[PDB]
Amino acid sequence: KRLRQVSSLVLHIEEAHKLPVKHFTNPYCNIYLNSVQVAKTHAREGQNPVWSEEFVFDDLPPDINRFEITLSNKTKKSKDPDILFMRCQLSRLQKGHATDEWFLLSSHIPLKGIEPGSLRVRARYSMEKIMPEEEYSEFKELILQKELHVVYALSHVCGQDRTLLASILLRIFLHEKLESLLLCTLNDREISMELFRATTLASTLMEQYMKATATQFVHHALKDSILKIMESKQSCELSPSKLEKNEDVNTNLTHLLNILSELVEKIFMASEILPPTLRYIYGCLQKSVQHKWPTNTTMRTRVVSGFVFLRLICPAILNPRMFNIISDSPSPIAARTLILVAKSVQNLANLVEFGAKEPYMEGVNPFIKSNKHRMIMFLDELGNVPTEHSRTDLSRDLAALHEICVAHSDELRTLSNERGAQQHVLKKLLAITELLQQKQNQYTKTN
Repeated sequence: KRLRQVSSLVLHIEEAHKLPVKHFTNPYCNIYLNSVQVAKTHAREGQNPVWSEEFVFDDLPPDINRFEITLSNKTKKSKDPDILFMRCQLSRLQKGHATDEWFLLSSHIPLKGIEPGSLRVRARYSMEKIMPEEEYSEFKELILQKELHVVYALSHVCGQDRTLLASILLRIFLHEKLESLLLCTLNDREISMELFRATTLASTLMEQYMKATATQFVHHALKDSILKIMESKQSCELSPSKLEKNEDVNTNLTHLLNILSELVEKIFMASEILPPTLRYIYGCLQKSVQHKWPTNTTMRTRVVSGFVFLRLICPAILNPRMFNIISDSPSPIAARTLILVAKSVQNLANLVEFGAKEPYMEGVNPFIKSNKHRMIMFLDELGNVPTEHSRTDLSRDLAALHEICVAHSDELRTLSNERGAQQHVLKKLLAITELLQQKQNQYTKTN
């Protein structure tokens, strides 16, 4: 077919400085593409507000030549007034480079000697050139190769592009139903050179994959339990320094044990909702750990609970707002009980009982001790699994990956000149990358 031309504008509204006090008490921003409003920020405090809000405008129509920002005042005395504004032509934005500048503000109204102030905006105006998908065929075949040599090299060359490369690679392997090959091989290599407590490519791939595949396991296991804790008024406090007097610490500990027992049972039963691919990846984690440490017979449960509980379940109990569990913030009593439940679930997932560092928590130890074997059995059965699939814009993501190859070509060249089994494929990757660039030039030359 023909070349795809995709325009995008990312805007970061950071803060404003010395807004006129005579007109601003709760300033907020209106964002326009040309003169058409497309978004707005929240209302912030005072004359020097800080927003730090990001806006992504993908697939810009070809007639967008600028973005404008208008600063209004959120008030109830009248309709919100349009006070100040700036404008920025897209022609001043270097394509692909993220700019960071303060803009002197203009006015919709006479200011009569009052200084307008400034507005700090970060802006990235990008242009993607995407060939038809068939042109990336050989490129795609080299990436989906079974030993992932190109994947290894791309992780080594991307220092700060950890999250972007992971996002693009994850969507590509998901599109090709090969997310198991990607995640299992990288997790196995990660265990082979040691765990997982470092922010590696394997950890952020598992984090992105689990945020996309385990959302309804978390809901089915935690929503009902946390809802009951949200409307509750019975305390679970055990620290004698935080106990308002006339409180029986034994009723509080009894209530905590009833909460933990019902929630732990709910987690064990909601396990059936986990998708089989994620469970298969958990079993591969267990096999890789068993290969490396056949003597650490406890490690096979440690490696799984670190993802299921330490990274997924326990932070969802602590911060249930960021997981679409509950929109309303917890009560101070509900927050305290949630923290106590999370600490207990964490220690149970680690197969350890509270110690002399938390002497007030020893009342949960009998519950933890009697459930440790249930937790071991729960995790071993988790990985006990030996079109409706999630797709993406394949050509777009392949084009984005090729751009990363082009920008890191010389460091990938250093990589191809090292001894190992990855040598030939990295040489092919370089040849394919230059060929794709030559052909992108041909599409651009013929309009």
